Amino acid sequence: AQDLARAIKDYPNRRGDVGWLDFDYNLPGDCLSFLYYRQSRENKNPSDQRTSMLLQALGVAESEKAKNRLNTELYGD
Amino acid sequence: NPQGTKPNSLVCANCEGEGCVACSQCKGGGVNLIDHFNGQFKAGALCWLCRGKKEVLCGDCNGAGFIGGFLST
Amino acid sequence: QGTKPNSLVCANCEGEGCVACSQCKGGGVNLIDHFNGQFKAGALCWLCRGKKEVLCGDCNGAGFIGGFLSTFD
Amino acid sequence: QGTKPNSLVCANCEGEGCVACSQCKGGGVNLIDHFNGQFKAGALCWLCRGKKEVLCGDCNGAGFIGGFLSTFD
Amino acid sequence: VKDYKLTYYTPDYTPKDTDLLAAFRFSPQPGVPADEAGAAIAAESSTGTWTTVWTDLLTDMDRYKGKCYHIEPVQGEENSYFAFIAYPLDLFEEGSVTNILTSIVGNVFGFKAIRSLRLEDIRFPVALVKTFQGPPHGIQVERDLLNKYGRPMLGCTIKPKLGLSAKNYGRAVYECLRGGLDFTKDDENINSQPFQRWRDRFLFVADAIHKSQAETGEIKGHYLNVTAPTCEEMMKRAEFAKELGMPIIMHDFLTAGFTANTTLAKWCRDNGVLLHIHRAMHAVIDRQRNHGIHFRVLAKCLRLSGGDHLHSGTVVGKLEGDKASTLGFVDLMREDHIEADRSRGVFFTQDWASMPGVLPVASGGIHVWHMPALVEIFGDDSVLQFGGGTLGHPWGNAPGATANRVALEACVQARNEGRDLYREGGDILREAGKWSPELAAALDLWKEIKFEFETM
Amino acid sequence: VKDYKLTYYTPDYTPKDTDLLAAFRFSPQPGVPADEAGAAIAAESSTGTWTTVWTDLLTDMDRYKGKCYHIEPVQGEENSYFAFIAYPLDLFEEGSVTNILTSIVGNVFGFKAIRSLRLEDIRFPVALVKTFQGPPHGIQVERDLLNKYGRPMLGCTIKPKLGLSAKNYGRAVYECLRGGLDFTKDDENINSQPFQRWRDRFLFVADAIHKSQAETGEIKGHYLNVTAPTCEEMMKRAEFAKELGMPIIMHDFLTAGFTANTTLAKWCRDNGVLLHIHRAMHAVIDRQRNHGIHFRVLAKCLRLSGGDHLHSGTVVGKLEGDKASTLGFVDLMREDHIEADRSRGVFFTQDWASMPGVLPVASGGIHVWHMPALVEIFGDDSVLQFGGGTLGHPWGNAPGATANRVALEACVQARNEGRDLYREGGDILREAGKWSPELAAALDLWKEIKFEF
Amino acid sequence: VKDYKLTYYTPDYTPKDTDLLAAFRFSPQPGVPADEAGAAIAAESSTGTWTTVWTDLLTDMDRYKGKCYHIEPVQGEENSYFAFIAYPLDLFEEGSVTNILTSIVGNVFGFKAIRSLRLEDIRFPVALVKTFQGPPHGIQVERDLLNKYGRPMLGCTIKPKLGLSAKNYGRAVYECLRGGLDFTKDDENINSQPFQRWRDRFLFVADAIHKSQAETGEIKGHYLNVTAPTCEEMMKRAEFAKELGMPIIMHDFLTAGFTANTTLAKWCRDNGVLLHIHRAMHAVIDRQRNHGIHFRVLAKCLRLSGGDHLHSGTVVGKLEGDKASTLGFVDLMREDHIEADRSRGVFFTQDWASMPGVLPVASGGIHVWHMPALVEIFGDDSVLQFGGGTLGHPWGNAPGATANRVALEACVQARNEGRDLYREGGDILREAGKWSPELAAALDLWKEIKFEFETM
Repeated sequence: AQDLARAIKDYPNRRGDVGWLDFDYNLPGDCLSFLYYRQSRENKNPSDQRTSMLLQALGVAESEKAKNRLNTELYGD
Repeated sequence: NPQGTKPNSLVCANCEGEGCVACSQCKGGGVNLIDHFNGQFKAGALCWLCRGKKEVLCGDCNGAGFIGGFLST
Repeated sequence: QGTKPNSLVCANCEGEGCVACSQCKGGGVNLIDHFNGQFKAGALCWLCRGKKEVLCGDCNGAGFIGGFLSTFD
Repeated sequence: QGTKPNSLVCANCEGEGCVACSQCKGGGVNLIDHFNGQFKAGALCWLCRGKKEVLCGDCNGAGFIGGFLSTFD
Repeated sequence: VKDYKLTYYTPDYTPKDTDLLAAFRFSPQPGVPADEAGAAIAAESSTGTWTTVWTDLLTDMDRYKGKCYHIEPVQGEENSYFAFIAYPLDLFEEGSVTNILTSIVGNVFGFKAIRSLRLEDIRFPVALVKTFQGPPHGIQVERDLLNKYGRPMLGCTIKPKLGLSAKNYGRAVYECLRGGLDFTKDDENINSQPFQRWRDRFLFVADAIHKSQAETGEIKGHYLNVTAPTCEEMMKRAEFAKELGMPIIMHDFLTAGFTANTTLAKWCRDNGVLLHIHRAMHAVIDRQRNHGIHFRVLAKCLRLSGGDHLHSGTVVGKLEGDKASTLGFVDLMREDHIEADRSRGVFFTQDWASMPGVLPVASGGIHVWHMPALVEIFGDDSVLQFGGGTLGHPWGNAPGATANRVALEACVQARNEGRDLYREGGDILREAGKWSPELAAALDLWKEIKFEFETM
Repeated sequence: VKDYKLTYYTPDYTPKDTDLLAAFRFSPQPGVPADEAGAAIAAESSTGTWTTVWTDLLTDMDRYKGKCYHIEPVQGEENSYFAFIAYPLDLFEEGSVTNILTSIVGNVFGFKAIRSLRLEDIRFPVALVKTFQGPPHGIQVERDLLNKYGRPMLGCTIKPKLGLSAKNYGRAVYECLRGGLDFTKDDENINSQPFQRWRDRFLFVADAIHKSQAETGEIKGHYLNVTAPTCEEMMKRAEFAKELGMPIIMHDFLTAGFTANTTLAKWCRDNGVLLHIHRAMHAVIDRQRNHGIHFRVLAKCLRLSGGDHLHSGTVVGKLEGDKASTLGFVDLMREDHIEADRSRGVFFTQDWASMPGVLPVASGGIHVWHMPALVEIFGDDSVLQFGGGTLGHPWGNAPGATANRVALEACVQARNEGRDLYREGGDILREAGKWSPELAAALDLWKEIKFEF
Repeated sequence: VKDYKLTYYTPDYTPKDTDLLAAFRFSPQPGVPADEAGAAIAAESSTGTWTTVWTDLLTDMDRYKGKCYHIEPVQGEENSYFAFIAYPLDLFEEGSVTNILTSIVGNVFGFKAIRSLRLEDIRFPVALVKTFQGPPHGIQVERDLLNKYGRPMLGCTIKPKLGLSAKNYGRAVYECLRGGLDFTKDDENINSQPFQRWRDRFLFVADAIHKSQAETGEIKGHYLNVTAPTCEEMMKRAEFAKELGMPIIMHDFLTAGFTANTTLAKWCRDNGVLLHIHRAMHAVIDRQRNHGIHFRVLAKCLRLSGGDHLHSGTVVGKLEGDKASTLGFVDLMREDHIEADRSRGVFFTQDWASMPGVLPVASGGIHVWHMPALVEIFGDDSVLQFGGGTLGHPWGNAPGATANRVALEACVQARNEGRDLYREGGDILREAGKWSPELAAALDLWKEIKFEFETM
């Protein structure tokens, strides 16, 4: 709950980023998914440490643009 | 040494591992069926034993969920 | 080693611990002049210097076979 | 010193740190008998005693030009 | 030595009153007699020879030698014997338990011709008892310091909870002590660990003790655990605990050793605190019935080294094959003269020379329906620890303490008037649980036990 | 939430690099399964509950509990299994090994639903290895302190210790050390008995050391037993042994405890003394296979708390498996990184983070005919203690010393040439004994040629 | 070394979890590549050679060697790069910050071929974190000792006065503490100087603390400055301050050093006082953006060495280019696991192994109209120092404290119910400043700020 609230409050001040407007604001799962996705992107190709965080992000998102974007990322260009 | 279902390391049968169990004297509203002279819970809304929480610890395992060596705590 | 039915007792010395010197055979004098010449025949036995006994090698004088203390090996 | 585009790498040894001995030219034997006579021709090189290398003077063996640690000067 | 009777197995020998006797139960390898094995156990615990090739030059012989004076077979078991052997008094240092241990059980337990070896008892002469200090205070002084007469004392460990903040720890201790208990015990795994360092725990526990004792009117305590990595750290914890004004501390005498326990007992004797000993890591030594060191030996060594309370384990759930042994070594550490009786495990007659006694602590998953039994079995001089039977009351910490207090006083007051506690335990508790809701709730949560047909 | 799950047997859980792993071999009562017994061992040695009715007071647990994660069975034996358990790092405090012992092997051994339980190995993370002091000196530092390179060291134990006055004790020590030995050892159960007090013995032993040192030209030593009844007396004995100028002392870490051993190790580091650890009273704990604590666990705990030498017992006459086991943990006392090889008892991969080593000591009445074997099994990083193999020579103590010395250096030289020590051991010993009378007397006395297949 | 890739710049190398990583931002001289400058920074921080002419005789090398495993360019700036290099664990002493500093930044900052060098971050492994002690108490214990839950704490330095007697000092401290503040801080230039020696100051401050705390009912404090010329003088001041019963002391960790700060932190841990660290003389090291040591490195080194409060500076008046960095570093010293994120300046993922946190102190010319912002930027785990916003109230010292207290409680009470603190700061304060003349007067002179369009 603490990390969820912190991610929700951190979301607004990332106005410019990679794929920011594909995660909506009025859903908590998508805020948390954006946190995980941005934390994973701060890495290089898999190394089994980026894929873990992408799979964590996919297990909590609840929109559809979030889902097809994270699928574009984790599985196939 | 209660064992739930088939023999195991005595997961206590009285609760089947729940540790907590439903309290005996509250039905639905955590109400007290019992009426007693003290009257604190006699009137109705609050169950005397669990004070409305609707569960207690299991008496056989004391909430541990298993017996064997650790009947204790 | 050991005598068998009573395993502990040494079989080479039968518990004596000391044994007759195997070089001079208990005589206390050298049978032959040594090649080095330090020890000469009919003077003193080279190994025991006349005492006519040594410690038994198997038990190192303990009379014990397999004791944790003494000849544990 | 240094090679220029890559300034740090030593220019005299090209990073080797050690270099062929300049006295015996890597032969390990003295070219000439010394005036003192302690060192003689065809025996051992006076400077390196046969090892056929020394440390490069410019970098004192570091392969570094201008390093604060080693050859700071 | 040879067919000559080994000079170590001397059955015609009767021991002096200044000899340390020891009784081993051994089982030998196939093809080895019993007498030879007895004499070999006698020779391993001392000079490791049967002959005189080393140990005789002028007179150095027959003075530092452990004769073996009795061997008999165990009834029931086959290929299993008792060997009684007897050591002189000049082999042992004056005032050291480490030396006695490392001289008896030093390297005999690794003898190859023996299949298994157990040390069942031991007898210290009075001449050796009087060189040790003993418990700091004892039973009578320990009862007079706290001013608790008649009844046994109550305590409540806080074991299930883990990771507690120091302040919530102090809070739970306060709620227990205020409700009507006497002591309270730290979990024995709790030392200074990153979630709860020691000085904060000591501070908040001391504050709780002062508050509850001031607003109740009697003397309360809390066993603070001073087990440490070094002699310096341990003495530092103990000094700080005395500064705050604490009556009692705690220690672990098997993982920390006997040197540290002796040091701490001398400090406690100088500075006037009581010492509670916690037997941890003991089943590693005395669980299997065919190898190790039975626990009554360690109880004696602790009465010698130092300690006022000792964990001895309950007997409510055992048969008379082990209830007997536990009652035996509970008498071995309270009285002053114990006569030899093999049914209760006591092998030798031991006289303690007016050294004080220790106090047995009965613990581990007990609740109110056991209080009738424990009261008579262990007697007035016992401490009763309630792990879960207190903290789990349906509505709090203080009510659970009140319930246990009421039950205890009911049982003891009833025993004073001649009523039986085997026939009339349940009805005593039920008659008491009528003018108090706490005891009623407690009786309803747990379940009656019905010891046996009508007694025991 | 129901316990059919057991929430403690997590077979897919992989353990972190900051978890302390433990491997038990247990055998359960008739009628109890294996995985339940593994979960029960994990719960007994932690918060003793499977449920969450206490710990979940305010959403805070599942980080102070161990969890079983592998319950393979044992080959050959039936009704006995292995159980691996992983404990978090924030359960133990730093620098304290009593806390580790109390937290793992506390009450678990008293569990009722198992017949027998033994603790076979343990793995300390580097995060936890780095907070202990370790050996005071190590191996390199002590070879440099004593100035002895390229061969084992030689020691003798004094067997007619009882009823021997302090001065005759000193004279025997002088005779042995003068012949060519390096160390003499004080018997384990000689502290302060009325026939021979300790100050009166430290005096004469120091005198003998000083005399022989100069004449031999070698740095000599005698392990002086400082095991005392209290912390105070122990410290007094150690301070006096330092004032005299002694280079090494002795202790018993299983009767005196771990608190006293850690205190002594810190003192010895601060004051430049070496420490030799004697392992009395060990078979009480680790002889029988069914129950106890295997000795390699105690060797690891010792390397952590402190100690420079450690008794380990000969390996010449063990059969196999039981022999390859011993060699196993010798490598857990000298090597810094040890890979998992279950054939040699090592269960987990252990990395020691550049903490010094410990020196094995082989003891047990060995004689000269054993010199080849030992010299090639333990290598050159060890001490060899001789009992009757030195004091029983027909000529005296100094001849026995020179005999053992000659045999050892002969074996070492041939090994340098590459002659196989085991194959040519009888031959190597025979040729050396030709120009030396002492070695010839010894060869004959100890008739045990000890055939080598 | 040569065209051979230098044996120090190994881009295919991935570091182990027991390596200390460091990230430098460097700018090289004209005519020097980037890879060679990276490898040279790697060779200067360790053995100062590229070759093996010294450091290879038998084995002793290629271990104590700082490989450089990454180099990249900085975005925006030209001729400016980031170099990530990685040191082994065997180079560093166990428990010493001095050694880590003098091994990393020892003599690399004087390299000639580099035009400028900055140390931006650092990553300690867990194996090294666990050999230091850390803060004496932390956040939770420090909150439990004082019994202040929910809100952030208030304090008021007495800065502009200098040359006051000791008694008037005690008087002002009393007026401030009685009115409703919690702490009060000494000016950091105040040591024993001829107009005001230290023992007199300590005496009168202690008397004021006792009076106000007795007649108010909660726990008050005052950061006494124990910075001294020597280890002896400093320990003497600290012992006397403990004797009077003071909860908290103060120190300067950059002019006094790290040896004195470690010593004082161990004393505070033994004796149970809290330590407040004051960062003075820091802009000498970390102001210019192209040379020095960024401050987050020193914040980490202080969390390791010891300290409970730390000055971090406000963010009310910065842009998101530096507000981000300050928030990033603030999280680096409160939490327990921080993920790599370059927008907030965190370069590496740092895990703190359940070591406690420190507490950020926000100070320097702030007044009531800032209270809405601070309360929701720092959260409620922080301390707020009011230099002039308290002592300058139109009619005294105690009314100013009352005004600040009222404003703080209004803002926090409002925050919990869900009301925004960016849209509704001003009207919250105005609605609160209606039943209290003090807050009305304070709102009068101090002006509203109007952060931005409507938020941030």
